[PDB]
Amino acid sequence: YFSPVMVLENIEPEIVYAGYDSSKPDTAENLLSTLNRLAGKQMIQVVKWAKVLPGFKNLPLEDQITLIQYSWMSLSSFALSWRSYKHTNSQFLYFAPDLVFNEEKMHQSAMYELCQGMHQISLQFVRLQLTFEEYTIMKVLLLLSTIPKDGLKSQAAFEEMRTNYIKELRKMVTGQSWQRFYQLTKLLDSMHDLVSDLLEFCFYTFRESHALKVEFPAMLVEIISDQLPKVESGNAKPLYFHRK
Ligand SMILES: COC(=O)[C@@H]1CC2=CC(=O)CC[C@]2(C)[C@@]23O[C@@H]2C[C@@]2(C)[C@@H](CC[C@@]24CCC(=O)O4)[C@H]13
Repeated sequence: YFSPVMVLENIEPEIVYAGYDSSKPDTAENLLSTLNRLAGKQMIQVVKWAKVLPGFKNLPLEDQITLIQYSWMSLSSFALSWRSYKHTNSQFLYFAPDLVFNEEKMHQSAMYELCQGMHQISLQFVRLQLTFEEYTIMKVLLLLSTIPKDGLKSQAAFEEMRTNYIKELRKMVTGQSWQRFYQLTKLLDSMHDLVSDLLEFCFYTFRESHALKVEFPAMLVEIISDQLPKVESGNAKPLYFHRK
């Protein structure tokens, strides 16, 4: 099918600034609009990364779009946990160098509980001493973790790619290694529940954005308008390593 982990380490997207205006009041609307703007900028980086991801090009365009749209909150939250771990030892939420959340910002954002939920994942990175090589493979697995309930256009092509990256994770964890592999698959599975709550809040603010004064960039409007009716109608199928 394929040293893909070496390629993953090298294609990691660069630093994305939030463009946070600290001279503006820290209302929920101002913080959430900055977070949405940062998400749009990161989503362009996700598309550029995916294009050069080994095996991703073999999937038809429709499937590439489906995977990117279904997984955007997963990839985004996992990278946030990584940045938080690497740059603050998971003491804060490192959204961007110019936007680091402390307790004050967690409360002001009107997402305190969702923020604490995120902080728990970054705290697991500390507990496990997650490595950069493990992180990069796991991020690919999150891109491939949610599919249509009736499957993709080229389901066989997708399963081959996913299976091959799971094999890369197993080779990477290796004096006993099975223990580590299951610790990593348990972490990946726990992302689906967190992502459900994050999407619930995102969908809510999207449905009445002006009413709440929350701004969405064009990129997020497009993704969310497509994703929201699919997720809410049960057309999304989260893939679990270990059925709950
Ligand atoms: C703790 O929340 C988050 O951090 C997640 C993950 C994430 C990490 C990043 O590093 C980029 C930003 C995103 C995508 C995100 O902050 C934006 C704003 C999102 C889309 C939010 C879930 C709900 C919200 C709030 C307001 C809205 O409309 O939806 C995301």
